[PDB]
Amino acid sequence: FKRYVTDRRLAETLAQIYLGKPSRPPHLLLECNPGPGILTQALLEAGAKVVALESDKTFIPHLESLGKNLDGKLRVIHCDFFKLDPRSGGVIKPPAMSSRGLFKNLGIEAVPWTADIPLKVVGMFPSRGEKRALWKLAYDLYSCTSIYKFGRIEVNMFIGEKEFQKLMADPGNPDLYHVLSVIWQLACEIKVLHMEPWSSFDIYTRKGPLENPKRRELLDQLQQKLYLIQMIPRQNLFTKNLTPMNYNIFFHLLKHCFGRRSATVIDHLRSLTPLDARDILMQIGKQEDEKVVNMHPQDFKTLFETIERSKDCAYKWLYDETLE
Amino acid sequence: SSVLASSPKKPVSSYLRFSKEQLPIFKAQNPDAKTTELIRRIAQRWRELPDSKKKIYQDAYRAEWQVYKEEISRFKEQLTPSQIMSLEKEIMDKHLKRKAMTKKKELTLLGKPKRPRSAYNVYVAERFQEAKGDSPQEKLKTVKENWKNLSDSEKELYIQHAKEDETRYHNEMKSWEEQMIEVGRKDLLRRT
Amino acid sequence: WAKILEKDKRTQQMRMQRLKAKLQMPFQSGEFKALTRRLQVESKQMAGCLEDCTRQAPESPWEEQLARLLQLSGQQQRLLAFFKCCLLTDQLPLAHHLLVVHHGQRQKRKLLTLDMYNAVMLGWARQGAFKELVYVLFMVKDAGLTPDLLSYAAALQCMGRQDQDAGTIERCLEQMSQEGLKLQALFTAVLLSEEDRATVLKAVHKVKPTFSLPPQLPPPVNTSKLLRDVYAKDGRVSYPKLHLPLKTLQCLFEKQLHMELASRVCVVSVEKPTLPSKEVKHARKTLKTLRDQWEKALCRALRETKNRLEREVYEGRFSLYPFLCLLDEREVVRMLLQVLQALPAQGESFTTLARELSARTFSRHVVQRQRVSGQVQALQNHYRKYLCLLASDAEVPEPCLPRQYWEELGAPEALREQPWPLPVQMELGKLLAEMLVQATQMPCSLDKPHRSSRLVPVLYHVYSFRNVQQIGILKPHPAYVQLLEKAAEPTLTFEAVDVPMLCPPLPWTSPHSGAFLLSPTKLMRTVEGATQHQELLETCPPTALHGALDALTQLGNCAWRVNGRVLDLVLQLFQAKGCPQLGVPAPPSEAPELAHCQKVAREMHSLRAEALYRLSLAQHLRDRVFWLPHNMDFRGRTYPCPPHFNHLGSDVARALLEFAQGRPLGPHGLDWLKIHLVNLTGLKKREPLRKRLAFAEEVMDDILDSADQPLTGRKWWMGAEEPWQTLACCMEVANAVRASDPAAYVSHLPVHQDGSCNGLQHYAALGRDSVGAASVNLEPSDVPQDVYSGVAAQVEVFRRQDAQRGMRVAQVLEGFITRKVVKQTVMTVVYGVTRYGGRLQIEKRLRELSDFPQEFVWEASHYLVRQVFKSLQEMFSGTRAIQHWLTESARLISHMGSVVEWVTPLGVPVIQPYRLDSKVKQIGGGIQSITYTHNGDISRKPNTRKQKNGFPPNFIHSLDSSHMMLTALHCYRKGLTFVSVHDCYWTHAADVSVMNQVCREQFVRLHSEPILQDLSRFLVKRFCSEPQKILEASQLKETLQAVPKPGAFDLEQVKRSTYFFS
DNA sequence: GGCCTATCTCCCAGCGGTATGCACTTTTAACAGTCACCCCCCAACTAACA
DNA sequence: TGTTAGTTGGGGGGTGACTGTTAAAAGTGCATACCGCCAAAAGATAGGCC
Repeated sequence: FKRYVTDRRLAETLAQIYLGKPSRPPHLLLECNPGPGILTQALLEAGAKVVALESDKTFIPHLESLGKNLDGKLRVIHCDFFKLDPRSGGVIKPPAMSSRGLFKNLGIEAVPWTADIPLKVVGMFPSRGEKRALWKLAYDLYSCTSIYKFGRIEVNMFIGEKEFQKLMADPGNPDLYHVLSVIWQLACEIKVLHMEPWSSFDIYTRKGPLENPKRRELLDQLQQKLYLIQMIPRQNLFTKNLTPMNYNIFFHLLKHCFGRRSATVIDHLRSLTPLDARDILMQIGKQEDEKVVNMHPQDFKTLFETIERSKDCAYKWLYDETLE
Repeated sequence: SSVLASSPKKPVSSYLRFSKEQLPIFKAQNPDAKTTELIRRIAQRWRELPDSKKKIYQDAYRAEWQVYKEEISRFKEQLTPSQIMSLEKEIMDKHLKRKAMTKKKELTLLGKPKRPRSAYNVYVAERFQEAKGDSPQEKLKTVKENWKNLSDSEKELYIQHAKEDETRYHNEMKSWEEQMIEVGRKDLLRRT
Repeated sequence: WAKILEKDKRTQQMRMQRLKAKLQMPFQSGEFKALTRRLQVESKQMAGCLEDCTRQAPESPWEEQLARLLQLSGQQQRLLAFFKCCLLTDQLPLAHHLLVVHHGQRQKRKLLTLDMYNAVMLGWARQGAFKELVYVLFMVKDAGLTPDLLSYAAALQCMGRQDQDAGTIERCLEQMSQEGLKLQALFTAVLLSEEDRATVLKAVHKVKPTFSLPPQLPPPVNTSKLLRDVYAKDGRVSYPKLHLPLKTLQCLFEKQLHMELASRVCVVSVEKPTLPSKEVKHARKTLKTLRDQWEKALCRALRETKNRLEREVYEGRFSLYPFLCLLDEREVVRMLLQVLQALPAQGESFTTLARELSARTFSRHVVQRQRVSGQVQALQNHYRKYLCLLASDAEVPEPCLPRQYWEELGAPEALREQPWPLPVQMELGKLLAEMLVQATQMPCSLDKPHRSSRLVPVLYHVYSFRNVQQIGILKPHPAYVQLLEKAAEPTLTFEAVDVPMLCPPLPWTSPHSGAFLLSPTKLMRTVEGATQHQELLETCPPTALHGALDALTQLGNCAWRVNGRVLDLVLQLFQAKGCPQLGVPAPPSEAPELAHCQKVAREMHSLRAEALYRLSLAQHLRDRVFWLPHNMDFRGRTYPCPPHFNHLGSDVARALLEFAQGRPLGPHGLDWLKIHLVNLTGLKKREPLRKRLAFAEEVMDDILDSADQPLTGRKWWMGAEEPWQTLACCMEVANAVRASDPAAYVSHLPVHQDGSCNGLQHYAALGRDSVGAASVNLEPSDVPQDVYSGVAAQVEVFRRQDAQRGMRVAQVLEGFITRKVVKQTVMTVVYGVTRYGGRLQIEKRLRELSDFPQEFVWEASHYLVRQVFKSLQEMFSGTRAIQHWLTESARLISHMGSVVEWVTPLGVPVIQPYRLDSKVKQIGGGIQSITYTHNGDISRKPNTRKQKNGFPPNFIHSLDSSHMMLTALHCYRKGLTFVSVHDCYWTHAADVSVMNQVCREQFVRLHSEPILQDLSRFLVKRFCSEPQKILEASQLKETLQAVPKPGAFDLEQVKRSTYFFS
């Protein structure tokens, strides 16, 4: 249940859109799964360097076959991108690695937040569990761990239409508006680069490159369309009130509000905080009859910062680590 | 000028218009007679007549339903959400008004306390006709001034009558609460 | 004034005409039903009877009587509970009103059943009132339900109470003959009170003066093969007697009754005093003023709720009005305040609280009902007559067991109420929880009261998120928690059930009547499949369960006292910082990157509360004699009823408890005390008895130093495996040796005997395996045998040969395989292999030792189990065949849709509580919608995974229980005190010889019967004797008749084994 | 029957909230001739609420 | 112990009721499909599908 790029024209246009003309060509580009090949040859012919990250060891000879030049432009390494810094305890098998060791071997170092981008990542999201991957990336972003410990990395992966529509949603199309949309729209800047049908991509399974031709008929029976997303983290995200030590309370507030959607903000604030909800909602400049659905994400951030900035009371929250 | 259906003209239902229009007919045929039997005759006529007239009146009421539908559509084009909120507020006010009227009618039709008349109330009830004035408010003012001019010697009889009416009110009140326990208006008791 | 008075009179007469009209007018208008109205006392075919005879109301109410008058939906059972509660609450007119309102409507008439009419007919069977009884009979015949025995019984009670004409009763009893209603069926097998049958007798005596009921005097005897000797008249028996006199046992009953009539016990805390002020008095005063404000608020809210729900009962709707009138207001408010007090800072779930509030209400109702009736006095009389058998200086003419003496005397019936249906419990708990949240209110800012005037709730409703799911919990305001910890409470509060009894517990005579005097207790403490176990227990023949009931009564009769010398040392450590390796927990304040320091304090704050509770309860019972009741789960394992102060637990729990009656050591007791000390030391486990005794003689000075100076000395007793028990044995042996005569010294110290692994012993006995019966001590030898050493050696061999392959889990574990981890793995594999849960414990040891890398623990445990399993397959022969056959039979039974059921050799039936997920139902409301599993759902089907891996250990558990019961019953006749704690048998040091004889002989007599072959003939009759589907019965019949062949091992040799139990 | 897919410790432990659809009761506004609401200070009462 | 508010009578007015057909709002209590992924180990086995 994996997929790659095996054509030449599509590889060519992806290679041209991956690197812009003003951008530095020696900027390190990390490909999260080169697969059998084809795409990496196009990236090499584009002019930029590559760091290859392949989950399956089976492809490691062919990927080593290219790059016979001693320039170090190819630099194939065996690991998996989404299993980086596993939180669960256990022996780190060769698919799993630590970000520290990998970025020590690559030779890349730390750059502060208010500075230019260190790297660029091209890749693709898993077929199942896109929500889990996005949640793990959000946890790594809000609290600077795993990849995001050094600087401000982009991702240029692919996403499905359902998860794309559940993200980027707002008041106006109110039905799909949920917590993950809010955290991602605050977290970074989102743009759309390219869209393609799923038939153009190859299909792959554990036994071999997927030989079922009626599986193409299943691809048309699903009629899924894939989107390319650029996610560049925002410079002013980590406000004095919203810090890596305070992100769990914000997540709890968002999950509490988007649970019981039809209620008002005051009703949820009665459970969340001991302070007066009318004071808070008049302070941010909004009304009591407002529902949580028609509230923009920046007002969610402003509400959290308005609660957090008050220093008159000793207790402002009813979230302890017990609730975890 | 009203969002409610009172300001426009609502079409009366076709069968309902038939039952409405038959009423003046038998009112004129039987002058000063009780409508108690007029409407009974109307209902007997409607039960006796065949269903073909009911079907054609259904078609007529369907046409009026379509024209009412387009009237409501153009009204909703005219309506604003603030006007919808005002309409809902008027509906709640109408519900409160009809609840108050219904509870007042239930209080009046059933046994109700009529609390005792005080000494000045007895004086008003007795000597209102004797006082002369251009307007009733002037007559009440003159009665009030005379009552303030009265000494306690004449007021003793009025206080005695007020006390007697208090006694009869208290006895009637115990009898009423016993009777209303027998009727079961548990809301119509003293709280303690 | 005349005209005004005349007008008032005309209006007044008009109002009388209106009220007469309203009395005359039938209540057929819904707009009038919208208003609260009076109580109501009075179709094409349904209304045929009521249309004429009721209008011409009979002048004589005796005419039109009875025949002369010629799985539930869930909502219906709520109405039945409503009527059954209105019977108790003395509000029959309310139930009559609701019945007539539901009878009027065509939609509401369908769900009424005959029992709902019969409840009201019984309600007016009392207090006379022929009119309403006749009206209910009219309504029943309008419905069309033919009357039953209980309606005739109600009519007979009514005429008996009003004592009307006897000719009419004779006419009533010329009816009911030529029909099948037999008269003696009224008096037995029908749930009616004693006054009811007395009044029916008064009627029948006037009708038929020769009517006498059958007496049924003599009770039967068990006369089974294994239980013939214990119930035999021809024998020499010396039953034990308690040391206390009769008057003291008479006085202790009154103390227990006073403790159980109230539902609380207050115990002084063992925490260090805070008599210096430090502003704890300000907190203590604020607590008092707030706790009185909340009480007034709760009373007002309760009255408003009751006055609303009464109006809801009017207008023809069901509500919970009679349930809130079952208790006084002060008791409900007091219970709510107690529940708010015992609330963790984290908070609990809504459904848990709700349930808690419902169960407590039912318990207090059951206790209070016996006060308003006369069963307490009858219990006092029977108890004072019963205490003569169990006491000194009071002789019975013939010796008999306590149950036999209890029933030989006239025993009160002691009738108890059937439990409420589940929806009523859930709604009542939810309503009381909502009242608690919406009644309590608290100031916002406590440090500056005059600054702020805002009022906030005490309890908040919040969501805890786990995976997709959300759990609604109730969380206190943190300022309330800080105030509670800042003040020091000098008192803790327990329930009466959670505290040990102060009198001998009541004998076990039935699966419902039992241990506690007034509170209700059931034999089987199983939440899963709760009804089926009880139905099987009440279904069985009456003589089947005498052995289990007698053994449980014997275990309950044991007298206990507290070892205060150990207690002093334990609280000395407790009040200080303490020592955590011995077992006394350190305070959380002493303990100290943020999440780690938050969690480490959390765990010790969890443990120290339990330690404090146990220590405070132990200090409360420091100088008193007490008894612990017992019951058993579905497998037969016997557990005490109190939750935390049971004698089971850790070393510190067993160190504080000893016997209250003493027996002299005799010639050989002190040798047994020395051997027990060496056994608890943990050394010399591979040695004969004489070597152990010689070692004890060599360490005499060390144990004397450990006894005289426990903490200031050389501290030898800390190095033992179980330190506190070793210290207690040290004190006892020191007192024994320093006495003048070593014999004739009274010792109150238990002595333990236990096998290595009784599961392996039972497999070796069943299969007659020679190698297994040598490996565990069933063959006589001069040196003990240890299974754990052999298992460890085999696992080491397998690990060493696996390590050469390069597997990480094999080579990480080097020098780490020890006896303790092998012991835990084997105990997990043999016992409790169902849903492997000892792995956590298996983890703990591997985590505890420091040399091991911690992150590798999770893969390590899963490895170890596999190895020991394979080892147990290699060493033992019959275990493989027996486990395979039991597993296959469980599989093939579960595939047919039937849960596994069998019968123990002692007659106790066992069935397994494993079934798939049931339909969960929801209740809506204001704060939250709650969800609950509905017990007893038919659509539930067997869970093959749990019904396969459960059968082999459960059978061994039942065999363990049977052997313990036989040993207890045959040690009672010789005058010995017997206790069973976990896998260990406890007896006084003087008798551990003679008990060791009995424990062997019964093992030869239990296993001299075809245990496996009786299963082979019973399971085919229960399961494989059905013609509905022979297709799988034909396959299952061979494996049900496939019993493994026995080996070559002589069982009688176990009689001569001297290390079988050691 | 053979391939492949999904799951596991605590028994405790239990999930909550929205939107849709469907068998059944009640139940109102529309017309009218003509008597009930509602007002006004005066003072008093006073049961009820805090 | 301190505060509240609606009755008791005054008249004129408008405004709604008592007699009723019509036919649809309108309200209740169930049953059931569908969102939420709060972040997270390896292996053996049994069931389900082709």
